[PDB]
Amino acid sequence: TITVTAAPAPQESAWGPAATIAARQSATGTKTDTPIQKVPQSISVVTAEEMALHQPKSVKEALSYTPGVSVGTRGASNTYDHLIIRGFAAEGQSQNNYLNGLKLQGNFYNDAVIDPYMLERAEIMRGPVSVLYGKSSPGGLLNMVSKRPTTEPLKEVQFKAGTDSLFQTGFDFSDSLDDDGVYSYRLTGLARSANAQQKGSEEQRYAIAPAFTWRPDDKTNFTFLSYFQNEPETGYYGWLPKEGTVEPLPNGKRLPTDFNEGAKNNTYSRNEKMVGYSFDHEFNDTFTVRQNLRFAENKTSQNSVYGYGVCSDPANAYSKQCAALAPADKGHYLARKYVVDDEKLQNFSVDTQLQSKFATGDIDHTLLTGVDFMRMRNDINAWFGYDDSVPLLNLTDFDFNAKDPANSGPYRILNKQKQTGVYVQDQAQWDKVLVTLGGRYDWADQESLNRVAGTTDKRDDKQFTWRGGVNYLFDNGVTPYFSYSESFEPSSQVGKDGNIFAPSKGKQYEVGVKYVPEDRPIVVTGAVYNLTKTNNLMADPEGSFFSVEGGEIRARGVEIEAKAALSASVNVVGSYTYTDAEYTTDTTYKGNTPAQVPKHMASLWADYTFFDGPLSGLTLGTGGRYTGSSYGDPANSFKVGSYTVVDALVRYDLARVGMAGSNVALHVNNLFDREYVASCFNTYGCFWGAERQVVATATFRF
Amino acid sequence: RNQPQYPARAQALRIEGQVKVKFDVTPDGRVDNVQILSAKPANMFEREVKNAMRRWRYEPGKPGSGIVVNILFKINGT
Repeated sequence: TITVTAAPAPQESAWGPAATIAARQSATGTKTDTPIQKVPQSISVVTAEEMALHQPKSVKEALSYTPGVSVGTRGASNTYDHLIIRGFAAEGQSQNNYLNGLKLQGNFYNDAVIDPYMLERAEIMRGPVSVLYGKSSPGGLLNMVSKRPTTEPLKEVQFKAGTDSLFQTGFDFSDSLDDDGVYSYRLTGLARSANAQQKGSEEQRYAIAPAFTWRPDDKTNFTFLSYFQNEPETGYYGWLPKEGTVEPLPNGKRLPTDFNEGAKNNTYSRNEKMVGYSFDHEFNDTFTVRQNLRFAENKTSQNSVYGYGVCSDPANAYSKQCAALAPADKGHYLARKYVVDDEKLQNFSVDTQLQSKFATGDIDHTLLTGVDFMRMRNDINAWFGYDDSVPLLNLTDFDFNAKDPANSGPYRILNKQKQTGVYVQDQAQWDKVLVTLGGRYDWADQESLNRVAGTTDKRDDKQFTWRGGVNYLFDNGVTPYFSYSESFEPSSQVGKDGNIFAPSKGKQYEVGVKYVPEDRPIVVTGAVYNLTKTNNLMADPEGSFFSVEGGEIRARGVEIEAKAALSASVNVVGSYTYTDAEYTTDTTYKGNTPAQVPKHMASLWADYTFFDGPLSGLTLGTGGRYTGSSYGDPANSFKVGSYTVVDALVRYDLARVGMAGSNVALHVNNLFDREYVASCFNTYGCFWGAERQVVATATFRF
Repeated sequence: RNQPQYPARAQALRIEGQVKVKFDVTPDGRVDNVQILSAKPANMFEREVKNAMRRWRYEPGKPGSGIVVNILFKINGT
């Protein structure tokens, strides 16, 4: 009968979803909506579109195809989203993660995680960042933007069933409450249950991300972003000796990948609840103001019994239970200690920014000025066990209320962290060149109360950190650049003087080019860098139980990634990573490379969709991830092997049957069920890589 | 009678297609019985159209069932 016809003229958001799997604009590297090429520093953006293709159970398994990031620090455990970016991590198995532009400050065991199903995009920013976020590990920082409301309707429920008794049920609904599309909302939630790859350990999670958006006019937004996630069980998190994993056991056989040195009654709970807003207001072509706030209370309970290496380990030398068996046995006998812990913590944080674009000569300005405030507190009531803490184990429950002062002790700590920083940044573009220049001063006060000792050590820091870079904008896309970035992170440890050490520092120089055309949605990026942490604490030469500052570690290398919508049926993602890490100035490990950080990493994946003929709708994906060999301890004693795993995808688009969008697909992780060890952080702390894992899903976008 | 928004993926890969919709009219202006006859290429504009025929509105009280439209999405060309 009749007919209509449509037209063009584009524009993507840094906080919105990306047109394809190749993000074009980010904001977590300059705190400004900015096209990737124009960013003076390395960046990465794993799209929701991308994620919901591997059906990752966490943000960590979502960063598997991302350069300069090992997602194997704990192997197959997903208790935490712990990353090592460019051979570096925060300190104390702590993580450096941000959500919607604000740090998710954790502590000790209390660290929160956001499920990816609630995420719109997962960004990684490699290299120093104190220039914009304050204290942090040099080279490394994870920022995830939450799904936000959308103008158009969204009614989708998802069903996932997989191996190791996995059951998931999620739903993502979003819509506009009024005709003029001003009041919008979005409700995201899911329930997951599954047995940990290990044995005797399960993991269930229930999380609802309620978010509201108000837009009185068209130069103003206000979005309430809340998130409440409860997990009665977080899964395995124990330790396996290399004596049975990397290296074989005396009998000759190795422990199975589903082994568990734990006790039938180990438990790990974590409850996180947070609420905040993301405000944005444009006063006029020049002044614009933003503000991100959020407060969150999180708890983590735990009754775990982990395993300190086999008896013949230097770690157990002063062990009685161990040291009382025929030497022949010691080789296939595992020591074990435990931990009981109740933690609660609150974390508030606001960040008021003032974006100001103005002219001058032929150069345009994009000046940012802000105040960042952050406060956090975690109350700990833990209890530990040592050496003879728990029965041995060849290669059963466990009374946790034992608390035997002969091999057990209390750990009641109350940590306080606070940090106000100010900063200015100018994104100056002179027709063809873009000079980004900024600085930030931070006042980082910390205080720690040792409840079981009255001992209370505290400290305040004043650190200045800046950054500079240049980007040449070939009007064809390709953008070459180089930049200098600073970083710094304070120490929570005390010295022989009885005072907490000075903040360690991170300097980094980088050179690279980014290809981001206009024609197609492509993003090829390569880079070479040299990052160095200074004043890294090292052992006391005068033999002591205290550490000593004045150390240095070096991270140097190149990394290249590429994501793109080649056709309309082809999508390709890939990268290569080269990391050279080494102790430059250390008291006992000079010339050695830090444990768990691999030298080589590579990844490649592509899927093909059929649009014509019978297979119309079918999509076939396959890929691989290569991880180089690594050292299993600072002493660089033994080495963890190199492994390559393959992933695969099969997805039919039910639109060929009246249901557009909605599809049914099979996801396979580690196709050839490779049996591998992800890494070890020390001779006695190893982790098995994930065994083949199949997930069948049904997505319905009603 | 509004116009359907150009699908992102398409708006990005400079591609196009046509869509055959068949539908009804609820006695008050609105619409109902949304259906997609043919649509080359496959999954790409569907949902985009359904969502566009949501805020549609014209003659209340004079409905009719079974009416085809057929809409085509196009890119400048230059």
